[PDB]
Amino acid sequence: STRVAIVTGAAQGLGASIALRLADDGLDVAVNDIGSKSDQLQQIVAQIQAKGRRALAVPADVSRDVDVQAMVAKVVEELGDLQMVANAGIVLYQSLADTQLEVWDRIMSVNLRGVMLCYKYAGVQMIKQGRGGRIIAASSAAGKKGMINLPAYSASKFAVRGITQSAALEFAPHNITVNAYCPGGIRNLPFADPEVVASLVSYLAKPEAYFITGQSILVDGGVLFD
Repeated sequence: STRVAIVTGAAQGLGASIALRLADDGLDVAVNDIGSKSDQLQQIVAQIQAKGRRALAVPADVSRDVDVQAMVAKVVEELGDLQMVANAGIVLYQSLADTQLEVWDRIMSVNLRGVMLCYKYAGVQMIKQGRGGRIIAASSAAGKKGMINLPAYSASKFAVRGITQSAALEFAPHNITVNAYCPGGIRNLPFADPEVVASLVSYLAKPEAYFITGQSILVDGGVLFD
């Protein structure tokens, strides 16, 4: 009766810290990233198995409908889905004056479309199981206050909040919460280790966090307030 998590963009940084914290929390974990970080994904898998948990690498492009559907199906087959962390994202700096559609669409394809497809296939699987669930996406400080030279990035992280609130309403009758984290300075502003984001995701993923839904929470050391 062990709960199962998927973490996307989990080869390093925030995603790896979230995956290893959920494993420490007692969850079995499937880690996703792009194919080229397959070796790093295997390292994360071995560290989760060293904690006595079950683990699976699921390389996939989260911007592709078929990839995300197959990724959730492979996790259901292998691990037996209670938490989805839609963490994959890219940051590119490019002014609006200098905006190239291929940068604009690439940011939207991973940061927003990827989140939507993870929200949809996790939700559909959790509705099927009838035991509720936890859906959590990476927003950003840039999703609460737009940033100079990050128009595409800012647009994509505001959009994550919009679909989080819409999804939280749609999935509430099935006892699935949908929340987002908005990190600030993660390694003169405050800065912190990625553990502080893993700590927040860990809390939102818990059974006792069932009454928090549609929320986007700032973990930035008090730079923005909501």
